[PDB]
Amino acid sequence: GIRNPFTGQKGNPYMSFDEDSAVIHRMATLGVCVLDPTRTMSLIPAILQG
Amino acid sequence: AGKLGKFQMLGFQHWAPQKATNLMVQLLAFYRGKSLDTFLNSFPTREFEDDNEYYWDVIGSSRRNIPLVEARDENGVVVAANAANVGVGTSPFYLVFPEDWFADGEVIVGNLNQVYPFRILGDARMEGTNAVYKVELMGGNTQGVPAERLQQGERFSIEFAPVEKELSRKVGDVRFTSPVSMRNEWTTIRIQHKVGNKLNKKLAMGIPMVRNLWMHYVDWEVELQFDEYKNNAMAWGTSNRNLNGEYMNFGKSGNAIKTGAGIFEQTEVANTMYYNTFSLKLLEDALYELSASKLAMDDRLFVIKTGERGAIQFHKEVLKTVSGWTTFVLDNNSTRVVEKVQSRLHSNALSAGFQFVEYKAPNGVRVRLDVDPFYDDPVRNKILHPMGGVAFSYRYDIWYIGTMDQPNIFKCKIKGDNEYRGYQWGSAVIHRMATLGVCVLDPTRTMSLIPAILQG
Amino acid sequence: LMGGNTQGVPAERLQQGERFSIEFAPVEKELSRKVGDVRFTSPVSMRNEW
Amino acid sequence: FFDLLPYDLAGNLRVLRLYWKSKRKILKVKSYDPETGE
Amino acid sequence: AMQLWVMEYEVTGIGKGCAMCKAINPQQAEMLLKSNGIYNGSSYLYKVTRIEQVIVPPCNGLMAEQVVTYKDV
Amino acid sequence: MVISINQVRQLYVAKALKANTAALTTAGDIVPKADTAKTTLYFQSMSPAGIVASDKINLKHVLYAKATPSEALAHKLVRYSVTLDADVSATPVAGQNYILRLAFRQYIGLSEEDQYFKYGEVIARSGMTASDFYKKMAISLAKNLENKTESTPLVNIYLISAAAASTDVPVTSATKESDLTATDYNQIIIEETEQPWVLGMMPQAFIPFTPQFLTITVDGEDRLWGVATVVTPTKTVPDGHLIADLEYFCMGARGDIYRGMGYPNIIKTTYLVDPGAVYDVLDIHYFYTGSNESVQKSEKTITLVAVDDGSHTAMNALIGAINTASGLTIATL
Amino acid sequence: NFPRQMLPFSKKTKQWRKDCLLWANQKNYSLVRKSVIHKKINY
Ligand SMILES: [Mg+2]
Repeated sequence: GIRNPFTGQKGNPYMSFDEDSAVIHRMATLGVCVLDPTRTMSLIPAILQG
Repeated sequence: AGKLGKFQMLGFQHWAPQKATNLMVQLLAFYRGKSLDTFLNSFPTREFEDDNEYYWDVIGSSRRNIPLVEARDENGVVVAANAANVGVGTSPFYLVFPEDWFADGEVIVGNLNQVYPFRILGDARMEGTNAVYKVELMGGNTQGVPAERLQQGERFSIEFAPVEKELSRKVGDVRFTSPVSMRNEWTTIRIQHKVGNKLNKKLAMGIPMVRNLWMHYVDWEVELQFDEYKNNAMAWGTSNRNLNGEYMNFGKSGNAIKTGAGIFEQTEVANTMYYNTFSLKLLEDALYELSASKLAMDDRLFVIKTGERGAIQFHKEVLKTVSGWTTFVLDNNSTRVVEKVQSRLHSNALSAGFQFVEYKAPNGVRVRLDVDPFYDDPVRNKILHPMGGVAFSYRYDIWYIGTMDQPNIFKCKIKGDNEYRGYQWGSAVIHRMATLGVCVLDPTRTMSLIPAILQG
Repeated sequence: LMGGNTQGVPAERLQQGERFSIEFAPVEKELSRKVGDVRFTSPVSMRNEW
Repeated sequence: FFDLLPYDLAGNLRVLRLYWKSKRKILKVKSYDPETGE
Repeated sequence: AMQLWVMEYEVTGIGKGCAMCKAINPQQAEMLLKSNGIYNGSSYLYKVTRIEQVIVPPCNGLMAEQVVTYKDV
Repeated sequence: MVISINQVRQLYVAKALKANTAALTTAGDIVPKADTAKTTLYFQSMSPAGIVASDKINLKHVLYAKATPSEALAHKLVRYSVTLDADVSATPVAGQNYILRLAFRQYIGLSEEDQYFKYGEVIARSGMTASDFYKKMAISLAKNLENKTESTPLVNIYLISAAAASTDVPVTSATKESDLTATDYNQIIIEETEQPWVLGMMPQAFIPFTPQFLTITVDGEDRLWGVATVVTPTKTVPDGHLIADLEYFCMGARGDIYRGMGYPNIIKTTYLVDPGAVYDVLDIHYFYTGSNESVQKSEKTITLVAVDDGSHTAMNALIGAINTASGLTIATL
Repeated sequence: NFPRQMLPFSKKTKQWRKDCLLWANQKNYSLVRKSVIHKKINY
């Protein structure tokens, strides 16, 4: 709004909203890959129910 | 004492040939806004680290004397107002104090010092929080002490602790004290305006009362009208808390609007006074009793800060007091009410006129008079006085009582900058924000005579 | 009502004709929202001839 | 998509440099030359 | 903002007075005197004794007169 | 509130009296325990974290055991009756300035060298009688005195109607003179008020005052316009605020002396004194004397407090319990 | 309020110099330049 507590700035020529605040947003796109699951073996206790 | 309306200020909602002058004209038949800046810039500024509340030590004084709760006979019964003398023939009796302040063998004295001195015959038998001493008389008193001088509310001081020359045993003790402290809070100001150099909706047109009846600079107006928000929270601020500390006024986000006091709310907790008529009999006694107990004899210069019509109210009040001085006959050789001016019209030509600005009371109490022009405000002050004016110029103030070696009154500010600004486009809103405060250290060092028509 | 007032403003202080003047606009120390406004004036023209 | 000076951007730091003219008190002194009267 | 009204009144214990207002009705002509006159902080002192409209077509006439006397004080 | 000690003083809150040491089950119970030979008296009390005992009072080494009721500690607030001086003038003389100076002596200080003066002002009229002047003097006094925006309230202003003569009418800064309609007022009662109080930090004290008058001219003589006598008091401050400060002191001889100093890292003693109840106090002062050469007295004391309701039932039960256990002769109040 | 520049050399302390940089963080005023929004559209 009128100040950013995160980036330490007092003064906003392009204000977002009228409230004295600041909201930090983060986003990411991520993944994994196992090419051959026959090159990898598991052995699990069956009380974990899979 | 009568007016005549020379203007009328009406809003716009109830409403090229060549020009003579380009710059606008301000008539004398038009009131003007009055900045409190040079009243507020007369005080210094004490800079603070942050927005937290702050405290400071208040170091007081020591010389006590203790009130009496009651007095008792040797058989246990209390004394009355219609009783006879107590302790005849140096017979012992009892004496009840709310604290254990004296010791054994000490001499304590009543309201009549050194006539009826009371010697304490042992340690205080405690009763709840009270202290009961067994006392007898230390002055060769055969008649005793009367019951009038042994009632509730009688003050008792310590004198000494006399012993015998041979085989004396221990008497007396020493006493200790401790100081206190006080606090103060802050206040947060905001403004907005939806807009760029051109006007907006809130318009007031000024119509003069005569016989034959540009483009607006926004960023100078939103800087000035927010400065006047900052001046009014300095001077006309009010505290909205209980004696428990919970705020009473909640804002739009649910958080409580935290607002601290102003100058005229802090300074009017001590030595304030509402008078129905102004007279020097009141002012010279209100100024003496403060200076009889709190000031020396050379340090008694009281400078009245007031308005303009109160200065002629002080002028005509001194003149009535000098009118009652039948012993001294005032001549023009000394006072010079009538002076001689050189004029084209005459060889021996004169001038006439005078004004009292000073009054010097007994024992060195001197009174000055300077006029602060923001007391004559037509906007802020609307109750009118029948002698002409706004009835707030008829208010007297004494700032800076004595010498303190430190500013008693100052304006608070946060280190760095407590000002914020913002512009919100889409609606083109301009935002401003500021936090501030004012601290009066000793409000017993400011005296005020306010009119009684501005109370309640 | 604002200034710690707990017994209420009297009925004699709210009659017809009582003038009202702007002092200031307070908000909180935390998550404030917009208040206040700014006022203006327009001029009127006088007139003369030859 | 979307349907401010941070301290960091892509690993870089934020360097803000302020240059200002402050007011220094100095003395102007009138002295006499010992050799000639100047 | 309809008509003009000349009033004669009496500030209680202090003196006499003359006034003139612009109001729609004499209930509002007494309103502007008690709220904008010089006795604004002591508005119970006003005792209005006669309100009469300024009608024009005479174009020359007295409307108000009130002399305080050395025997009334 | 800090007090002085001959030597150490312990206070035990007797909320309920049981008969044996096993029935101590709720916070505040007490049992005066002794022997069958009456040679040692001690008080087992249920502190809020377990059973505690007091010191062991050898009954041969007692000095006094007295009990003080609640009205004997309750402070009476002093009043001042302001009248017109009868020898000067029984009526207000016209055109004079009547100023009453209230002289406070212990304002914002512990000493009589911190003074404070509040004034009231009435100018008189030609047909102003004595009853109308007392009405006008009280409005102008309370407008200065009991503003809402002061530091602390100082004194209360009351008028007395001659028809009533025992019921006072209150006047404040909010009271207009249309409310006071009685035509026979005879005095102006100025009564001191109960100062603020927080336990431990701000003890209970009062600001005394005497009213003084400025001189007026009635027949060309500068005469004081009134007289002010002190009547017998009618209002009394209850005993609750003295004992909650007394327990806050005396729970640091048993408990902790750092009563909250380094604020999160502290010990909090639970206090069982309610400041909205009046109390009676029992003081047992006694000593200890050693074996052969340690014959010095160590004069300590044990304080007992109990809430009373009119006739003191809980304190006189406590005195009756000690008198049969210890065998003393404590007087029954 | 940019802090006071009318000071002795000794009263221009380390906190006083730090207060100057903190005013630069709260942020241009020039009347012979265009806006940053204008020059970035040109670029
Ligand atoms: Mg003051």
